[PDB]
Amino acid sequence: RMGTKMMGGLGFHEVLNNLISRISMDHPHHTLFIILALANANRDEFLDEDRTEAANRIICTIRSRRPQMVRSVEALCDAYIILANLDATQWKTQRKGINIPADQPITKLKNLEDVVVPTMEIKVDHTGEYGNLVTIQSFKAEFRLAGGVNLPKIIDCVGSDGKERRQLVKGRDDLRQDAVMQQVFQMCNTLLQRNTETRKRKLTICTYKVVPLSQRSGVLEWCTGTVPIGEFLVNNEDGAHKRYRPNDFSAFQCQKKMMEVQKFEEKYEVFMDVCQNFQPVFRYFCMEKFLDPAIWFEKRLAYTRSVATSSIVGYILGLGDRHVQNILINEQSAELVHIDLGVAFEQGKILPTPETVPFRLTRDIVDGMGITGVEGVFRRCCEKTMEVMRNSQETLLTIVEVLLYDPLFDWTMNPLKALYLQQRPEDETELDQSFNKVAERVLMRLQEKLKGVEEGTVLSVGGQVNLLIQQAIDPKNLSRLFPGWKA
Amino acid sequence: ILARTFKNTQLPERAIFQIKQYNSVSCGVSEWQLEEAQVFWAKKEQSLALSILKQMIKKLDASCAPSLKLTYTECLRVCGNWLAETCLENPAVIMQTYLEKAVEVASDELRNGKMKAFLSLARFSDTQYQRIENYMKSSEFENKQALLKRAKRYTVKVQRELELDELALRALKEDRKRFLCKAVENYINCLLSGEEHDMWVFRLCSLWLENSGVSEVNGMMKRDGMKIPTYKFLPLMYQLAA
Amino acid sequence: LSTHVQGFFTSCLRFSQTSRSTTPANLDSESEHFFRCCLDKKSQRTMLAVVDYMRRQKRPSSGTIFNDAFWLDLNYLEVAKVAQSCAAHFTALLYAEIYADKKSMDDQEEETGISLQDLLLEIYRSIGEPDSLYGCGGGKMLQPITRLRTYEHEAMWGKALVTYDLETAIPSSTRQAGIIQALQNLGLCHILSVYLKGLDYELEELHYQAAWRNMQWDHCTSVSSYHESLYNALQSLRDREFSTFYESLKYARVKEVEEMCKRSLESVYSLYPTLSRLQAIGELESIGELFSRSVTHRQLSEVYIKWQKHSQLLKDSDFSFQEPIMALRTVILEILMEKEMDNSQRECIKDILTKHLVELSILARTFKNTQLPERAIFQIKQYNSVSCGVSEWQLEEAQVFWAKKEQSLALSILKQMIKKLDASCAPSLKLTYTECLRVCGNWLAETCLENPAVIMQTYLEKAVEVASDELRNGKMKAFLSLAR
Amino acid sequence: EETGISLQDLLLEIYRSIGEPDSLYGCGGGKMLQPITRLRTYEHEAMWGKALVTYDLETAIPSSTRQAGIIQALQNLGLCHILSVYLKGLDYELEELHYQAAWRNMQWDHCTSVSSYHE
Amino acid sequence: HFLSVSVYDALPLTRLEGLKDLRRQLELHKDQMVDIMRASQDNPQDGIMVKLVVNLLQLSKMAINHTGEKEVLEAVGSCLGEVGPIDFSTIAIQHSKDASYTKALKLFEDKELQWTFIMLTYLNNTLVEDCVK
Repeated sequence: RMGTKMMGGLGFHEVLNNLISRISMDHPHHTLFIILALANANRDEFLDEDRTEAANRIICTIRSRRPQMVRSVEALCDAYIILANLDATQWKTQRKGINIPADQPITKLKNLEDVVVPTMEIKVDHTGEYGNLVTIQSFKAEFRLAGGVNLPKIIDCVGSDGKERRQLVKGRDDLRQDAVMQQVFQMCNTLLQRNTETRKRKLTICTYKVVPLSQRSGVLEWCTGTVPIGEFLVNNEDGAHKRYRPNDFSAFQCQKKMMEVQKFEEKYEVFMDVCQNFQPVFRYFCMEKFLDPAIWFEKRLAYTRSVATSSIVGYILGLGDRHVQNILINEQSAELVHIDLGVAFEQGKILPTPETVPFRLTRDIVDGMGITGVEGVFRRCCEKTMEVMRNSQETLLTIVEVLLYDPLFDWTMNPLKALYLQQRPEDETELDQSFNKVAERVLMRLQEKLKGVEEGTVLSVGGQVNLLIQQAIDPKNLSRLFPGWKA
Repeated sequence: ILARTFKNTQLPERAIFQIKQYNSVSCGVSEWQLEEAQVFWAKKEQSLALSILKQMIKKLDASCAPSLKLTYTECLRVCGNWLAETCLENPAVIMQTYLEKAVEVASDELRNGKMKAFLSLARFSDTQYQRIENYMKSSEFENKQALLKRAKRYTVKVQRELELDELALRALKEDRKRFLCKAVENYINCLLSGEEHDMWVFRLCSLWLENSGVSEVNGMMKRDGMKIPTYKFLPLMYQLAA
Repeated sequence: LSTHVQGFFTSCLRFSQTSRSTTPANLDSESEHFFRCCLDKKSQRTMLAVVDYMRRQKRPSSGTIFNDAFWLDLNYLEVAKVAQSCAAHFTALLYAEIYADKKSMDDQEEETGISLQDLLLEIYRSIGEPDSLYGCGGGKMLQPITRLRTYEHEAMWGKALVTYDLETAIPSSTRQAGIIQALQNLGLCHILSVYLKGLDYELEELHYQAAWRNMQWDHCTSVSSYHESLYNALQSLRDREFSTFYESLKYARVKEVEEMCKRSLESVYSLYPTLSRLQAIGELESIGELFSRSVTHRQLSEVYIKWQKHSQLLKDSDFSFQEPIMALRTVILEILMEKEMDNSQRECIKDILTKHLVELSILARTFKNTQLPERAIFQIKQYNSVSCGVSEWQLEEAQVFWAKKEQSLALSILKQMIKKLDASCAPSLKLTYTECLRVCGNWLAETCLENPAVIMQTYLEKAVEVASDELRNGKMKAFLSLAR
Repeated sequence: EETGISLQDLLLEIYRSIGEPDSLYGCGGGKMLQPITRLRTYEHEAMWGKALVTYDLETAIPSSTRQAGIIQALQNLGLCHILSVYLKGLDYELEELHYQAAWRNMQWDHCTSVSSYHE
Repeated sequence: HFLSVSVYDALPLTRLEGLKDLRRQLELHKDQMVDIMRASQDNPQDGIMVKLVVNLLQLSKMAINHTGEKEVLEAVGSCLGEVGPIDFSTIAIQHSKDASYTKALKLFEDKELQWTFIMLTYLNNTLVEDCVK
């Protein structure tokens, strides 16, 4: 908002610059990671003017009092930009394997030694006092690569106390949304934590810090011991769906759906024929890692409650297009984390091949619940966590209205953004006032989603969670889904 | 029945004692297992009432090989009306399993039961048609502008695939006609030999002034109109003549 | 040694596997039908558990943990049923899940899979954990029996009372009388004593549940274990005997620990009834030091502050293990009402009781309960309302009345009390007037009993220019209410 | 009966003596402003759930006979078998209400419940 | 007095060490009626105990109840278990939450399981035989 009008009126910009000053005065670690997102938003080596002027003013006001560490973080972020730009496909596309080869021209991020401020790893909020407990002590460059979406880069940082943490640098990927709307998850976590009834159990949504660098670039956190189920369950060399059941196939499951998408009338028949011979094997994910039954039960109940809370969080905050690669399960805590978040809140019902299921719940997930399924714990946890925001309806809606009135918004359906993330499965198969109108429309949609339904009835927590879980397990609608959604 | 109408809970539950201590000694097929489900649905549990019906239909379907014939329709109508307001299952099952089987199976009590089943099926199909109309008015309208903006190489194949997707999704616009046809067929069959529900005679006209202008609904009521009485259509002349 | 030898022999026999499994299945099934089984004889369960983790590498390069059914070739359902009877832990649920998975995999080619739901329900009831209670209160309930009809009404107590005595024919004829006292102790004032006296015509401990919760030393004629010794101590703490009370306290404390520590091998929610009784018996011990000597306002305030600090961490706790300690605190604070003789200090303990009942009502209204937050009205209207104060406790009355679905008396008591509060203006009143205005301003904005243009200049306005962390919190609440 | 305060009490008494449909509509929801415990149960004729836990609050108040007669009428409406034990234990004007639960369930089988119209 | 001066040497042992000294010294005999009696002074540190319980966001800091239960079970088998259980029943804590099942908290076997061959069972048997002395 400060980047919108820095020269307007008489006192507006003045009070805005006076209010954005005390934050940089008291918590510089919270603001130096967000000022760079607009100070280096157009850095290309080898409207926006007002944003650049505001960035220059903020830098000039910060450097006047703050010590010489102001440009150290700028150089550190330029190092990440160089990491995200210099990467080439002729070097680390088929050279991943198992070794971790470093990169020569980077050379310890242009030979850095230590930073006075901590990195994106972790930070505990203060209550009025300054804190410099955790900082950067050293750094090592190994250039790990585990992924194939768009040449992902994985690096490691060793700050104070000597702890190795993995970071993810993305290239040609818009991570601005993954940084502005991801904080809504921790907001809802704090909302459910304030409630005393919702504190007997955890049902917490795990969050991860994300700092954006520029357009089509971003840096997110990678927790140690997190492997996505897309490469752990459905895979040719390592996956419980194939290495355990040799009778059935794994690859032709996608081909059968690609041969059906070409047609519509036989969609339900093809889905039934594919599901009658294929059962879920995701339930064997917990006992293969914890032999002790107590910890096994703890992990399975934590996973069930985590997915039950994430389903409702996704339903209330949109975030459609939940493929098998985005959902990330943790090994030491058994919690599902959304890492991609490619599309906006309300975009699945308007894109080609529209999404029907409002969240991610397949046969693998419904079998991971155990022996009772959804009726036992899933639906009860859902109806318990759905009423935590009905008592505070006038609070959770205030975040969307303030995150949608930003100038850098990219949630509307663009002719290129709605197809650049869907043309890859197609290639694998083939071997303005309108913005404000849509904003008000989706605001009314999210207002009618909770404590009500589009049918006009009340549909309280006793029936809303049942409707949500019935919109998930329905083969007639799953046959109308995208082929790349479920293998 | 008289106790559930006054929002009371303990008095309609008092009726269960005698019918479970003296009448339930023989374990009949289906003679009194309806008021139990009714008094359990009157509470805020909504689970035992929806489970007893699934428990009893399994043994009623095997006993088909009197009062059973007339109660088998209401036993399905109650569950169909109770799962349409709680959304415990997908609505595509009762259309061919529960609400459908209550028509081709079924004496003023039998006529009243058939009337109740027909009106329940008609109102369910009407709700489904209203949902389909709202979806076609909202999602299609929101997608039309997006497609017209995207329509402004490789993009020709994407446009052809979008045209194919449109010609494939018009299947719902073609199937809402069938969704309305069954509603009209149930409305024309319920009001005959039945009273106390004379407020559904113009709901059919609501789906007749613009929906039947291009559909085949004009030819179905002309063959079934010789049995329906016009003594209950008195609030209709004020708009039917217009 | 045998737990490892049973695997070392099976890995080498490759043939003899069926002969070794035929004996194991019979040994595991011989414990059924209420046979002779006790401790030191359930080593088969430990052997089967060890054969599921350390026997993964004993076979060839195949048969992962997902196919651990052929590790011993036994009956997993029978193993789970035997484990739930003796161990009753997560191991039983894991064995039941393995049995269900094996039965589902065998279909791709206590019988008929009907006992699986019963075993799962028994395992969940023996666990009693949060996930177990969630699974029991909805789901896996395919046997609507007359006995299990009340096992899901632990939250609500209104419909649970009419569905408990619904059947006069119960098992052993003790489950009805033994639960009548527990159902009448939740919500009642004085109708429990008549029922206990008329039920005289195993359950003697439940008879004192209503006496030890209200007028303990005054109901000494209610005699026609843990709770019995607690009631004896409550009778003996009348500042005339101390050694007998201190001895009965220790004898009761060393009583329940044995059966609650020997049988409970692993649980997370079974120790809550233990710590609740521990706190309830420690509270009276700590209060006895005050009864042994004179009463001082300073030490009374100190012990109330420490009790509030011990109770504030119980905010993430339900009424399953809080009602007993609350009742114990109420009775140990009410027993000193008869031996007061401290006229200059009576108002001190009166205000202590007032604040305690206020906190009780606050913690009771948050769990959607109705009769428990109304129990606080009895003491504050029979002992505290004898002076007819201006405004010190008339807030929780309106709160518990608004908690109901009447919304009539709660909106009238505030109008009745503000009329005298505006005249009593000519301390605590200054800080309570703002909240008394905010409560009515927020309660008339959701029911629309009057036009909203009045509170803007009369109720919400006067709560600003009138008004010490409590005063700051009250001003914050009033400002946020006006802002919203 | 001055200062216009007795007018509301007189109107409430007249409505209670009338008991007609209009009188019941006027009494329901609250007609006069009275926080007395006696008038707290005069508006709970429709619901019987919360009306049962509100009759045990006037134990120390006078007129215990009326409180017992109202508890008996509230326990005779909704109950299965807990009324016989209460009637047998309340023995320690109201003898007609004691047979209210006996004549409603197992009349000839509860002939030992003796320890007017309904008699 | 000497033992107290040696235990409180350059250490307050109020917030976490006061409980760690009683939770890590559970390797003594069944007649450990001294630690249970010294832990009764935790009532004066309720403000610190509440903060320590609120800061715990994982499955930890609750091993005190498991240690007390293990001590009670060990004293029930031996003699003079009345005073032992009376001293052990002084937890004065009722906020043991954020858990579903407590683990065995055994590390001797985890440290010895470093071997990958089949000789791990022999090492475990040797350790179990040497533990009985």
